[PDB]
Amino acid sequence: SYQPTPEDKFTFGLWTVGWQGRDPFGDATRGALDPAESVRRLAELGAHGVTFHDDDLIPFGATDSERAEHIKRFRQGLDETGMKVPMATTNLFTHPVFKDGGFTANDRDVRRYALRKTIRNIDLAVELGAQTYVAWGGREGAESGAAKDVRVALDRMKEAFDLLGEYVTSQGYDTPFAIEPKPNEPRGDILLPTIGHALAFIDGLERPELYGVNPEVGHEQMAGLNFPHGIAQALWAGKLFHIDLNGQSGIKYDQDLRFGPGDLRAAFWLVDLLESAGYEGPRHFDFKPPRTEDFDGVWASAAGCMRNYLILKERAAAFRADPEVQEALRAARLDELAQPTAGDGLQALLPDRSAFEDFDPDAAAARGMAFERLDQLAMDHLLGARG
Amino acid sequence: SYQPTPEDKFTFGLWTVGWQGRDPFGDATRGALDPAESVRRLAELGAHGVTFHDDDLIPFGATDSERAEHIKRFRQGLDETGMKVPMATTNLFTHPVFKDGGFTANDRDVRRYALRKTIRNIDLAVELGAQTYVAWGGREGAESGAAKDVRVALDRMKEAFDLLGEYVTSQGYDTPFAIEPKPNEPRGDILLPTIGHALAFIDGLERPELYGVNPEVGHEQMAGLNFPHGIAQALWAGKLFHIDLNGQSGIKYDQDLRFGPGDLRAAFWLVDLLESAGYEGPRHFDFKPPRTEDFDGVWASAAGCMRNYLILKERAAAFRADPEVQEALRAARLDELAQPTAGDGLQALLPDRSAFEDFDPDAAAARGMAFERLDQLAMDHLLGARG
Amino acid sequence: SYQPTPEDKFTFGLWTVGWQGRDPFGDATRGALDPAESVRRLAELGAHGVTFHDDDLIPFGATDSERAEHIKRFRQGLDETGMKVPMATTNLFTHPVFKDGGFTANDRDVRRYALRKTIRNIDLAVELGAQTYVAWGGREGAESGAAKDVRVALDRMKEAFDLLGEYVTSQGYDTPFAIEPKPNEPRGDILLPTIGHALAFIDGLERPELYGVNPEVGHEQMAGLNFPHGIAQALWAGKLFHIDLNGQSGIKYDQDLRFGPGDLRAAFWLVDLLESAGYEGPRHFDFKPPRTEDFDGVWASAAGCMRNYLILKERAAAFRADPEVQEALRAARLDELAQPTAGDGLQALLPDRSAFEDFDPDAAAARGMAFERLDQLAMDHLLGARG
Amino acid sequence: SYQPTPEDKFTFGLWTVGWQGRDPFGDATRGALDPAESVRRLAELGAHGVTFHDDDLIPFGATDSERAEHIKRFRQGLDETGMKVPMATTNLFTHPVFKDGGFTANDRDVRRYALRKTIRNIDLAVELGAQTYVAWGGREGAESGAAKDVRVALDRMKEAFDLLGEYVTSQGYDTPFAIEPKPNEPRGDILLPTIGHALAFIDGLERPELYGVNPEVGHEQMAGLNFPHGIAQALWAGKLFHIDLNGQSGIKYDQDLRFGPGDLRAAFWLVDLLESAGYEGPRHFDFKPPRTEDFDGVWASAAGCMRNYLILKERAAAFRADPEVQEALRAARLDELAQPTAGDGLQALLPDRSAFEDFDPDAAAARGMAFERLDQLAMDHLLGARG
Ligand SMILES: [Co+2]
Ligand SMILES: [Co+2]
Ligand SMILES: [Co+2]
Ligand SMILES: [Co+2]
Ligand SMILES: [Co+2]
Ligand SMILES: [Co+2]
Ligand SMILES: [Co+2]
Ligand SMILES: [Co+2]
Repeated sequence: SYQPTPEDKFTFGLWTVGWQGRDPFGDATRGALDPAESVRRLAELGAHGVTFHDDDLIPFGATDSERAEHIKRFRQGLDETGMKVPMATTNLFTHPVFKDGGFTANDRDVRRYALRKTIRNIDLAVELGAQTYVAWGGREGAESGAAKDVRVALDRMKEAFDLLGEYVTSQGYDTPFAIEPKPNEPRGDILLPTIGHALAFIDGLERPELYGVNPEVGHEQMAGLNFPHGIAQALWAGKLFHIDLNGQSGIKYDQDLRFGPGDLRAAFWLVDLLESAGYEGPRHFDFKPPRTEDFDGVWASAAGCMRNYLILKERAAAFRADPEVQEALRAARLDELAQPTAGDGLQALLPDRSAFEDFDPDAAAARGMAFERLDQLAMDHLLGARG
Repeated sequence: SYQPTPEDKFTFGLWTVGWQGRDPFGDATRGALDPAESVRRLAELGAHGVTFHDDDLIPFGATDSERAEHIKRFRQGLDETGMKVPMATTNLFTHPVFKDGGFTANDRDVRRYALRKTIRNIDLAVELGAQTYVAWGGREGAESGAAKDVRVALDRMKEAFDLLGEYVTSQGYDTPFAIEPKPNEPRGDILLPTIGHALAFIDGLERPELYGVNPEVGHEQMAGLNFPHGIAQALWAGKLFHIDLNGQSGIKYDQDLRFGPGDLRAAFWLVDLLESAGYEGPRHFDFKPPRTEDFDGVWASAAGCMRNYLILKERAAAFRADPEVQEALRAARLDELAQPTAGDGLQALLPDRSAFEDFDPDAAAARGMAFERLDQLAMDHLLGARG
Repeated sequence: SYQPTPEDKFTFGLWTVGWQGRDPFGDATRGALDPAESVRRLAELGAHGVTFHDDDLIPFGATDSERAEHIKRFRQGLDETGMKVPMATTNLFTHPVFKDGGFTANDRDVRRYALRKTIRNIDLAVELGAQTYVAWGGREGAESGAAKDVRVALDRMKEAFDLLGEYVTSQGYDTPFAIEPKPNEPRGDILLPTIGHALAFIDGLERPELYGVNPEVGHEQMAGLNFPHGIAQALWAGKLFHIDLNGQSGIKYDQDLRFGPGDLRAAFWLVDLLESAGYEGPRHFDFKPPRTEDFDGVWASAAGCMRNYLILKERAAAFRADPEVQEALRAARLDELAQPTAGDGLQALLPDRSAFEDFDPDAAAARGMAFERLDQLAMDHLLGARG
Repeated sequence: SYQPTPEDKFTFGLWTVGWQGRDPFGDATRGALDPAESVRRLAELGAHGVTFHDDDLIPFGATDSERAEHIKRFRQGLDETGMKVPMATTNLFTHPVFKDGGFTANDRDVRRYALRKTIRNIDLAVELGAQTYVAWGGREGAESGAAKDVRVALDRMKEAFDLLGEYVTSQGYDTPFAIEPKPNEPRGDILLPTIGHALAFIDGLERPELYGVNPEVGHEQMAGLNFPHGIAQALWAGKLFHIDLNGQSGIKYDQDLRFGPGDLRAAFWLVDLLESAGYEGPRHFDFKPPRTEDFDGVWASAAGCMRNYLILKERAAAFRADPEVQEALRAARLDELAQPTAGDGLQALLPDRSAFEDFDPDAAAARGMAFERLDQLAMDHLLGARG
C-alpha cells in the first residue's frame, strides 16, 4: 500500500484542515480546530510538518499575554510530535483594513501597518524553524481600472519586498521569500497573477536571490494555464522555493480540492516532473475539505492528498523505468531535443548548407512525431493497465 | 471627426487585411491581395506603415530570382507612398516542417533550419528599416505531457535567442527583438504563454537589453488576464517594445477582432495607459477582417481599428483632464499610492508606534475607498455622457 | 440628463445594497442595513421596488412574534414610500443544513424542510404583492462525481417544483416561478447551469406554463456564453419572466458588479434587445457594491446601475432610429432573415431548380455580408461619436 | 487485455482519421485518405462502423456520374467488411457560401440551398442504413451583435428542422435527428450553444419526438460545463440519441483529442453513466489525430480511443460492484436521494410538524455527507490501486 511517513515531506497549513466551511454564500459547517489538536492528528497521519498564517495561530488583536499563551500551546504539540514548521506566512487579507490590499493599499498608513504585521511574524517563523516565508497578495489588485495605477502599485510592491529583504539580511536570518501568484479572487484582478509575472517581478528586486515562487496548482489553472509547464519554467530559473498542491476543476472560483482531484493527468505530469527534477522542498497541501464534510471527512480528505501523491509517484516512476517508454521517447526524439542546436557555433551554422540551402523541408516534414503512442503508454501507466 | 494620419503611428501587418478567411472548418472566402496593393490602400487610409512575415512577402520556396522580384515590387510601393516598415517577423508555423515547433522542435535539423530562415529575414527587415523583429512561437509547445520536456525546450529556446542576439551584434544592426506571448492555439499549450512568462525568460538571456515583449490584446485575454495590468508591468520593466492591438470576446479561440471590439472597457483602459505612459512605438493592428466580409468590408474593418483608437484616445484624455475626476482620484487616495511607504527607512518604520502599536485598524478600515464613484465618472466619460 | 423614476421599473434586492462585504477570504466591511432604511433610500434614488429572500427580512429561527415585528416595520416603509415588491425568493443556501442543497439534498428530511420554508415565504410574497417567485438552487449540485446521481436529483427537482405548482394552484395565487441558472459557485457544478438547461427542464414539469427563467447577466458569462443571445432564446420561448442585471469581467468567481460594468458591449446589446422586444417586467439589479466601499459608495453604485441602463437605452434607441443604420441593416440582409425560407412549401422547394440544380454557390459566396460597417455604426452610437 | 470488437459499438467519422491536419495557422501535414481504405483499416482495428458528412464521401460539386462512382467504391468496402453506417451528417460549414450559416444565413437563397443539400444526403444516409442524422450548425451564429437577430434566426432554425421533419415523415423514413451543440468556433458565438439550449429548442419543434441531441465531450467543456451532468439531463429527458467522444483540455479552441485525454476523471464519470444508464447507441469518436502525427500515429490514436473507453468501462464496473463502495454510497445517502420527498402528498407535507415546526436544522446540519471518502474510493478504482 501507500502509507505516508515524515520522510515524504507532506505538510499542511493550519487553515486547511482547520477551514470551518464559511463560503461567500453560507455559514460555517464545522467548529473550530485547536492548532495543537491539528498538529497531533496530522502527525498521526504521517505528515512531516505544518504551516500557518499569523492569524491562524494568534487571534487578531490578542494581547502580548494571550499571544504568548497561544504560541506556548502550539510549541508544546510540535515538541511532543516532532512535527516541523517549514513555512509560515502573514494574513494580509481577512481584516477589513486590508480591503484594498496590504503592501499596495492606496492608504499609506495601512501599507506601513502591513509591513509591521509581516515583520512581527517573520520573527516568530524563524524562531519556529521556518525556512521559507510565503507572501500571497490576495488583496493586491482591483475591480476597476482607475482605482489602482499598476505601475505605481508595482513600485510600492517592490518597496515592501525590498524592505523585507533588508530586514532579513540585517537580522542575519536564514529564511527566503516565496511569492504565491493568483489571477483573481478576492480582487477582480490580482497583481502578479501567474508564475511568470511573479518571476519577472523578482528580477527587479534589490536582492533577487532571496525570492522565489510558491505556485499553487489551482491558481495557475484559474487562468487556464499548464501547471507542469509553469513549474518547469520556475525550476529552469531555479526559483521553485516551495509549492502548494491541490486540485481545481477548471476556470472558476478557487476550489482548493484535495490533491489528485481536479485535473488528474496534470497531477500525474506534475508529480513526474517534481520527482524527476529532484525537488527537495515540502509537498505542501493548500486545500480545503469541502463544507459538506464533518471532521471524519476532514481527515479522510487530508489522508487522500498524500495517498494520491504516493500512487501518482509510483506510476510516474514505473512510466519512466519502462523500456517500452524509453523506446517511445527515442522514437519521438526527446533525445535530440537535449542536443544543442548549434554546438558548432553561429559562424559554422551560417556556412552550413545542410541547414538551409540544401535542406529538404518536405522530407523532414514527412517524419511523424510519434507523440500519440507515447501519450497512450503514459495513460496505460497512469491507469495501471501496465506498470 | 477622427481622421488618422501617419503621425498617429497606426501600422498593419500584410497578413491582417490580406487574410483570405481560411479557418479550421472552412475555405478561403476572399482572393489574395498583392502586397503592393495593400500598401497603397493602407496609405490612403492614413496608416503609418506595414509589417510582414517573410512568407507573406516572398512565397515559401521561391528562387533567389523570384524573391528579388517580389521584394522589388514591394519596395516600389513603399517608396511611392512613403510608408514605413517598423517591424518584421518570421513565419515559423505554417509549413508542415514546423509541426512540432521551430526553435524547440524535437528534431535538431528543423531547429537549425528555423534559425537560418529567421536570420535571412532579419537581413531583409533591417534593409527595409525595421526597428523591431517579432518572434511569435506559435508552434513551440505540446498537446501531451511527455512529448516535450519543458526545461530542455527552454534551454533550446534560450540557445536560439542567444544565437540571434550574437548575430545582430556581430552585424552591428540596430534592431531589437520582441517576444509575442500566446497561451494556446495552435498547440495545446504554448511555451512563454503570457507577458509575465516572456518577461521572466528574457532576464535569463545573455544580452537581456536586446529583448522585450510584443503583447497582443486578444492573447492575454485568452488566459482571462487583465491586458492593461500586464501592459503596466511590461512598461514598469521597460520592455514594451511593440504592441498588437485587436479585440477578443473572452476565453475561446483567438478571434483577432478589430480593435475596439471585444472588451471595450479594457480598450479604454489600455489607451488611457499607453497615452499617459507616453508609449512612442507603433500602434500595430494584428486583427483579421471576419470571413463574412468582402474587400469593402476588409477596408472598413481596418479603418474601424484606427477610428476606435482615436475616439478612445479622446475620451481617455477628457477623463484625465476633468477636475471632477482629479477630485475623485484624490478621494480614492491615488495620490497617497505614489508616496513611498517608508521614505523614512526601515529603522524608523520599526520604531514607529503609529505604524503598529498605536495603529487603529478599525478606524482605518472604516474609510471608504470611493472607487465606485470614480469608476462611474470613467464610464460617463467613455460613453460621452460627459466629456 | 438620465434621472430614474418608478416608471423605469428599476428594482433592487435587499441583499444587494445590504451586502456587508464578507467574502470567502475576508470579514464584513460594512455594518448591517435595516430593511426599512434601504426601502426609503432606494425610493429617494428613484427605484420602483424591492425584492427579498425570506432570511433578509426575518432572521433565521426568529419566533412568530419577532417575525411579525420584522414584517410590520418593512410594510410600514413600503406603505410610506409607495415602493412595490414585484419578486421574492427563498434563501436555501446560507444555513449549514443546506450544505448539500435544499430540493435535491441527499437527506430526505432536509428536502422536506426546504419545501416548507419555501411555501411559508410564498404566502408572504403573495401578501406583499409579488408576481414572480424566484428560485436559485445555489446548493443543488456537487464537487465530486458519485456524491450526486444527477438523473435522480432531477427527479427530486421536478418533484419539488411540481409540489410548488400544486400549492400555488390550490391556493389560487396569481404568482409565477422563475428559475435562476448559475453554472458553479458555491457548488463545484450546479444543476441547471444555464438558461438553456433551465428552459429544457421546465418543459418536463406538470404545469410548464407556471415557470420561466430569471437569468442573470454575470451567471451566463461565467460559462463564457453570450447573454443577449440567451435572453433572445428565452424571449423566443416566451419564458423571460424576470431578469437580473449586473456586470461580470469574464470567467471567474461571481463578481456581481454594478450593471454597465464588466462586458459593456453586451450590456448595450442586452438593453437593445429588452427595449426592442418590449420586455415589460422589472429591471432588477442583483449586484454587490464592492467591499472597498462605505455607505456613500453603496448608494453611488446603486445609482450607477440605473444611470447606465438609461444611457444605454438612449444609445440603443438612437442606433435603431438612425437612417444610416437602417440602410446598413438592409445591406447585411437582416430583412431577408425575416422572410420564411420556404413559404412556398416542401414540395415546391424540392421542385425548385434554382434552390439546388441551377444554384451557383460561388456567385452567392461572393456577396459580402457587410457586418463590419454595421458593427462600427453600433460602436459609434454606443460611444456617442454619432447620435 | 482490452481488445475492441464490433459488439462494443465503436464508430468513427471519415473526417476523424482522415483529417489532413490543416489548422488556422498551418498547412496539411498528411495526405488524403481514401474513404474505402479508412473503412478497411477501421474494421481491422475492431470498429463497428463509420459515419460521414456528404462532402467527405463525395467531392463538393461532383457530377451525378462522379458521385455514383464515389458511392460505389464506399459501398464496396462496407460490403466486404460488414461495417455499418449508423449516422451521417451534412457539411454546411466548409464552402464559402455558408460563411454566415446554412439554415440561418441572412440570404434566403443560401438557406434554401442548405435545405436541399441536406435532403439529398438524408436519402443517401437512409439507403446506407443510418438511424441518426446529425446536424452541427457550426456556421449558425455571429461575431457582432446586429449581424444576427437571434429571435428571428431561431424562427428560421425551427422552420428548417420542421421542414426536415416533414420530409422524413412524408418519405416514411425511420431516421431521427440529433442536434450537436457547440458554444463557439468557427463563429464568435454559435446558436444553441449547449446541450440545454438544444434540448429546450427541440420542445418547440412541430414533432419533438423526432429530434434529440448528439453532445460532444469537448464542446460542453468549451463552456466549462460538466459533461456527465449534461449527459444525465439529456438521458433524463430521453434525448440522448447519439454521442461524440473525445478529449478537451479546458476552455480554449476545440481540440478534439482522442477519448481519455483531456479531463480524465470526467471521461470515467461519463463511462460510468453511459454504462449504468444502459445507453445502447454508438460510441462515436469525433476526434482528430494531432497534426504532429503520420499515418501510424493516426491509427495508434484511433486505437487509443477504444482502449481508453474499455479500461474506463472496467474500472467503473469494478467501482460500482465493490461492497465497500456500496457501503460508502449508503453513508452518503445516495439511497435516500431516490426516495420521493413527499410521497405522502402536499397536504400531508403541510401538516407535518417534523418537516418544519419541530425540525432541528442544527442537528441535521451536523451530519457529515461523507463525500470525500466516497470520492477517494472512486479515485482508487480509477487508478487501479484497488479493483
Ligand atoms: Co487556493
Ligand atoms: Co496556496
Ligand atoms: Co491573435
Ligand atoms: Co499578434
Ligand atoms: Co451573481
Ligand atoms: Co441573480
Ligand atoms: Co469538436
Ligand atoms: Co462532434
